[PDB]
Amino acid sequence: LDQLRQEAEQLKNQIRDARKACADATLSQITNNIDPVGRIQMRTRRTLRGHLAKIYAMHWGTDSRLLVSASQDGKLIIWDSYTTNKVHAIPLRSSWVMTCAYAPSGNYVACGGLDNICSIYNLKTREGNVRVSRELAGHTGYLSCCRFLDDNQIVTSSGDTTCALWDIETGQQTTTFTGHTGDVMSLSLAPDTRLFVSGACDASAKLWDVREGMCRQTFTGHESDINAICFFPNGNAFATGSDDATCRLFDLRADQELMTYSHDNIICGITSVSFSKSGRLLLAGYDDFNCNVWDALKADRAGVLAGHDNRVSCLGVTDDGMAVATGSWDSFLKIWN
Amino acid sequence: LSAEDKAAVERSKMIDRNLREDGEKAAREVKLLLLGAGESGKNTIVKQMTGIVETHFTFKDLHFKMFDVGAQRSERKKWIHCFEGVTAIIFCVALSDYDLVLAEDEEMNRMHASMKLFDSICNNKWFTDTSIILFLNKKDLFEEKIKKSPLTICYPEYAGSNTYEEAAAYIQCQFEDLNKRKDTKEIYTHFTCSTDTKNVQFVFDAVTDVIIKNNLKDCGLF
Amino acid sequence: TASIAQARKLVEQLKMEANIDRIKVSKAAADLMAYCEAHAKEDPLLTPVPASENPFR
Amino acid sequence: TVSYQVITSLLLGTLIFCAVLGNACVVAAIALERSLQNVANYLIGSLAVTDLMVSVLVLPMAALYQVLNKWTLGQVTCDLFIALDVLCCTSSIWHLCAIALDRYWAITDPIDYVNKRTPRRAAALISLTWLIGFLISIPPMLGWRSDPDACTISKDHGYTIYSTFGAFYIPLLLMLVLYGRIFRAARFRIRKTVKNERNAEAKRKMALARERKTVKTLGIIMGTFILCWLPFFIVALVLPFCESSCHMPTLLGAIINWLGYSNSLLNPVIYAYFNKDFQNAFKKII
Ligand SMILES: CC(C)CCC[C@@H](C)[C@H]1CC[C@H]2[C@@H]3CC=C4C[C@@H](O)CC[C@]4(C)[C@H]3CC[C@]12C
Ligand SMILES: CC(C)CCC[C@@H](C)[C@H]1CC[C@H]2[C@@H]3CC=C4C[C@@H](O)CC[C@]4(C)[C@H]3CC[C@]12C
Ligand SMILES: COc1ccccc1OCCNCCCOc1ccc2c(c1)NC(=O)CO2
Repeated sequence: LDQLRQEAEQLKNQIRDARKACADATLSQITNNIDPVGRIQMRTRRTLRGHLAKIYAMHWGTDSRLLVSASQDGKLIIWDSYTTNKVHAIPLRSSWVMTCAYAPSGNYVACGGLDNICSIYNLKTREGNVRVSRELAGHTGYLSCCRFLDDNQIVTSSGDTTCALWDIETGQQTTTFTGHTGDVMSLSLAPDTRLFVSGACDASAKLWDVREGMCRQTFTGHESDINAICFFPNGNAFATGSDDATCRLFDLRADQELMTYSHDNIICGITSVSFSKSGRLLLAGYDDFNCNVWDALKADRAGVLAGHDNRVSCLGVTDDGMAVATGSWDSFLKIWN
Repeated sequence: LSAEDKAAVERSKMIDRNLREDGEKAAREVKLLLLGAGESGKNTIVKQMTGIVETHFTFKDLHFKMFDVGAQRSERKKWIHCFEGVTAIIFCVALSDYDLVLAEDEEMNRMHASMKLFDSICNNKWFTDTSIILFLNKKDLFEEKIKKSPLTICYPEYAGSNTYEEAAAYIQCQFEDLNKRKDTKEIYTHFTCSTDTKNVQFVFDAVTDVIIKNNLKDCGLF
Repeated sequence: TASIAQARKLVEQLKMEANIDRIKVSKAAADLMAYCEAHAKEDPLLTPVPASENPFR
Repeated sequence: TVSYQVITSLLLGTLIFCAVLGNACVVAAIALERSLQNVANYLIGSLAVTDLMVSVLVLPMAALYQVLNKWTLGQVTCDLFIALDVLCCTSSIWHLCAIALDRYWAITDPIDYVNKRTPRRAAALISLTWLIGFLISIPPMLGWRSDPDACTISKDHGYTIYSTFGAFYIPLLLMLVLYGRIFRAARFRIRKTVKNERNAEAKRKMALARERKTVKTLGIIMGTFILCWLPFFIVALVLPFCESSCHMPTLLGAIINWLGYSNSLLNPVIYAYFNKDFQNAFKKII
């Protein structure tokens, strides 16, 4: 007991020393001699209307024009961003949704929330309607995020401090990921879908191996709940957004934090983060109704997207990098270039 | 323009009209948030009327949807804002818990845990102007327990005699003194038991009073 | 027996996290800069594109 | 002329510009901000539209008449001006009545408010208001079966009674009844609420504050309408019957006419500038 606690303390000190040994130069010092991005100014190219309550989640399809949005009016709406047309409107059995996912093949969507269920809907039927294809029920807390690996595997994070890899066909948990002490709020798959990171309310981020179900690394530099997490397009770094009014960047191989994105006049929490196509820009949504575009190498506010009258709940960059979608509690979606 | 584009536009228009019809249907619903520390009679209240339980019932042509989130044992502040905009919060407290310690002792009273939960929900930033219907359940069992054992176990600074009427009045005073938004919200307190059949009437009266007072505030008369 | 088991699990997890090889922060920062420089041209949000090539006008 | 027409024109133009600006700002705020889009604000914005129509069509010709002390626009323009004046003023007063009736239903019937209250109700109320305006304005055009330098409404006794009672007196009675019932309901709801003694005293102080607030609100609402339109309709009712017995001074008549016309300027302040939602919408848009 006490001896085990002392040994754990010594292991923590050893890990801290090994990480401090690798800290030879700062990312700011390395990038101090590059051209600043400049002033990034985007305009609302599209406005999507049709949700009657707060929007909690959106996710781009892989074709970069179809997106899915989830709202507490019990509605899962699929939008054609080019024409602003609505392709599908899925009536949810439970209206308390907090996350939605688009399958990479575009044949399925998923959602979940306070019902603790991850529901998978099939978009490609014989008669062209959408019916519930599967319901995943093993979680004992609210579903905060979910991401498809393929048409038959999906990873979910839950408020029960647990993540889970589900086989859709059988409906069982293929794998369970444990080790967080707080509610897991966000989830981000690596581009190769071999690893994934998760942020939780314990002010900690964890890297998990999908095949072996083990926590490879733990990153702790935030002082409050981590609300959002995103993978750098390299797959060797990730960004976390917390409600300590700070975004942070962590490197897998360096196994520590590189950059802290914060400003004196920014005190609200971060709800969502995403990277631009090249990873040079880091877009973050905030409680104060605005989105901020940071230079991911110099940690400077490149731009501001201010077009929402309520909290920016979600955001997402297209796969081709051409557009960014923001979804807010004011029930509107906006597409910016 | 193109045939496919026209078909897409017509599909979108049909979806829009279905969405507005669903919104019109759902707007004619009174949303209630049901809370309480542990099992203090929620199930009894629901009978009288996954992770979240929805109970729909129509009383005097007025439709109510009540959402119970008791089984959601997680960080409440991560989802409590999801219920911003409900007409009222129904908070259930067991009067008999003034002597019971807890599920695990932890030297903390069940009544004190209920008071802390009530304080947090009542003074929550998301419910500054949301009214609370405070149900005080198990009044018969409380009367027996106060006949047998004193209330001083829960409230050491108690001076009244050990009788149900003033014991219950003191408990209600303690619960209602936790409201800091006395000029923005009201607490409708009702003592209930298992055999009571007027709880739905009490909820209906409190909800109609809330609606009328909101309309008065809008007209500048409240 | 639950507390000692949880302590042992935390100890073995800490060992698994500790017995890993780390690269220099300068090397990691250089790799990030190299990626951003190698993909800087095909980043429409970073590099605004003419409207004729813009699907959202 | 040199020292009177200039100041008269300045004052009248300032009043017309302020009225147009206020009503246009109210309409713009309702059409822009989504937080101001409900049945009550639709009725208020329809009242603002009616007052804007007043200030745009009737008020300029009336101001020209006042400054020149003479009607110079011809007989056809005089008839059109009389018809527009009657229609717009009747519509404004019955818009006040429709607002009062909607508030009465919302305060006394929460079940109807939740279940059967839709913007279709506001549309029906506005349509009925304009229909009453047309009914009051048409008899002069149909004939109800002179002086070229003045434009004066018909002095027939039957039409005088008809217009005055269908435009001001019946609406005034309805407003008094509806707001009396509303006052009774508000007083009941306020008084139903009423250390332990400190809490009781605080509740009593809050109840007194609410009573004073509702008294002030209804006083403003009824007093603006009365002090604006009552002298005008008193004169328009009693003057046609005593043709020779009583004469009306020109200065007092002009003061009375423009006091009546100032209601279209004061209605925006009463209904969409004292309102918290409108104030917040203005702050956000500015
Ligand atoms: C032509 C327009 C501007 C006239 C407006 C008149 C207004 C300002 C007057 C008319 C009647 C007045 C009210 C009469 C009586 C009382 C009760 C007293 O305890 C507080 C003041 C209060 C509530 C007055 C407030 C001001 C009031 C509402
Ligand atoms: C909020 C304010 C502007 C509304 C009320 C304004 C009042 C005071 C104004 C509006 C129009 C004005 C009238 C316009 C023209 C004349 C004719 C002149 O020979 C004597 C003054 C007289 C009769 C004015 C008296 C004051 C008057 C009635
Ligand atoms: C009798 O009423 C109405 C009857 C029915 C509905 C509404 C009514 O209400 C009309 C309100 N508007 C009346 C005045 C318009 O007529 C004048 C305006 C200005 C003037 C003069 C007349 N005459 C002058 O000497 C110089 O200024």
